[PDB]
Amino acid sequence: PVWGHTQLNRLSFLETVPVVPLRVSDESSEDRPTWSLPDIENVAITHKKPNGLVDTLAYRSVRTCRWLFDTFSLYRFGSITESKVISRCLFLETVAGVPGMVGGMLRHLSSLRYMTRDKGWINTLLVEAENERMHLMTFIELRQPGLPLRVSIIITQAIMYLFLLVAYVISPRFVHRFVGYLEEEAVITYTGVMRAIDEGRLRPTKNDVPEVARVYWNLSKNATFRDLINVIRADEAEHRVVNHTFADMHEKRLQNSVNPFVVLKKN
Amino acid sequence: VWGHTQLNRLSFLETVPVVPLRVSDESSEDRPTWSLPDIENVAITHKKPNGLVDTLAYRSVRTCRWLFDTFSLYRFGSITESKVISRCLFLETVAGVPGMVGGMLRHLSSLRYMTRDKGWINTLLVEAENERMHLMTFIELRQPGLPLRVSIIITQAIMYLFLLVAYVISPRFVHRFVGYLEEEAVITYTGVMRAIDEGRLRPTKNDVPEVARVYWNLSKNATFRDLINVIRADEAEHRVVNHTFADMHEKRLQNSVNPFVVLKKNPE
Ligand SMILES: [Fe+3]
Ligand SMILES: [Fe+3]
Ligand SMILES: [Fe+3]
Ligand SMILES: [Fe+3]
Ligand SMILES: [O-]
Ligand SMILES: [O-]
Repeated sequence: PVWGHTQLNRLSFLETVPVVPLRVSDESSEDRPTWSLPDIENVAITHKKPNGLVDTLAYRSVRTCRWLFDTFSLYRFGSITESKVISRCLFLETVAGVPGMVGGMLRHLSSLRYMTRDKGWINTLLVEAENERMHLMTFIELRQPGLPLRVSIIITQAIMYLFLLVAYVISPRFVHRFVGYLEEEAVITYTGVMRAIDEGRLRPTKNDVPEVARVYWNLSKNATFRDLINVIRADEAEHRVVNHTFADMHEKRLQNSVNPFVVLKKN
Repeated sequence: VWGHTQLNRLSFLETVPVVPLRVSDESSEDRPTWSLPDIENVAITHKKPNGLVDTLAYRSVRTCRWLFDTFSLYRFGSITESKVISRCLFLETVAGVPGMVGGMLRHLSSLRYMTRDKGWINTLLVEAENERMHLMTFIELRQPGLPLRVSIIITQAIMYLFLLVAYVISPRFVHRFVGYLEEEAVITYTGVMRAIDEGRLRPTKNDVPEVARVYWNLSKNATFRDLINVIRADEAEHRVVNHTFADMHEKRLQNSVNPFVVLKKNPE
């Protein structure tokens, strides 16, 4: 049919690389977010009681990082403006899609060497990674950064990929918690923004939507900036739940159980 | 419903006891769709190398193939069904590792360069899945002894590490190594089918595991050979994708679109 032994039997397809269209659909797997704007309009700020040494430590530290990234970002002194907004979120998103990758592949590597059913935790992480990496590809179209923060970005990732690698190895409960808490704040970040556009204390100017984003979230032809944040928000909020649950499941020794969220595909 | 409701919950921990163990959820919905009498004719090819790098990959595949078949005493002994099943149980545990660094290193770069990737990552990923869906399938035909169970852990450390540092240095080398790897895979799985067909091997196992039913999509009637035939297809799917990839690299096209996104679909 479309794809069979005749292709399979050919040494290379290097000839067709000049002659395939860049599709913006091709930028992500076929696993897209598909919220309904009026609904995810209601997504709320939540908080989960830290349930021990680790949960609190995950909490504490996430909260000093916001402190230290808030002062250093300078995000602190001035208005909520599309600039230091896109600029902020953009940066965060470089780190935002790291945990999902290092988790998924660690579970992949367990599975492979101990020959066990992963029961679908892999893929759910591997999407969080892609999903945020997409969040990136969006923002990296509203406003490219400058050399100063392009560097900063490439040094942060170096540092973060050790932290998450070693920690995810030491305590996955710690990391899913750690991440749980970075989400809650991802909500707050974005949700406070939706409230600027609402209150008019910020007047968006990128009110089309990057084509990348528009297909991804099946966004309408002249969907506005706000609409965009609402899904970017929903996305995040889902990551919230999941990463506290995955952690709660580690809490009660369940890191080798069926992944709840597979079920919630039209169950 | 997957609405702000469930998004606003704290945790769904409490929900595990109710959710079923649906074999269909081990993998992503991205499933090799082969048509068997079609794929049947999957041939054994041999890509000519260019670089010294290609040469190297080729020797390092040869060398490991000799190493393995010897220390595994797979060469002689009246070829058994339960040494095919084992050798693939081991080999698909290494197999499931490069595609996964593959997709990981590329992944990270899209985020540190805030650049597009153009369909590479999800391909390299689902490979690492596909090679894992072999492993979970084989395990059902035979559980590894403690010798073997030990072998796979030690080997994961050598390999992973090796891949990881070859990936940073020579992406070309990895893609072409895998290519050549899979040129062997495809040799062996047609060997098996051939061996089966001349009744040199009589397949005691004909309960095709559920996992390989739902994942590959196959009637409850699909014989042992039917499995070998689909798996072997993927192995050749991997053989020419990674071999396209090594070529793509060698031609500074790392950042060109990944062609196989379109050869999913109909025309260009
Ligand atoms: Fe994010
Ligand atoms: Fe996030
Ligand atoms: Fe394989
Ligand atoms: Fe393979
Ligand atoms: O975020
Ligand atoms: O293989």
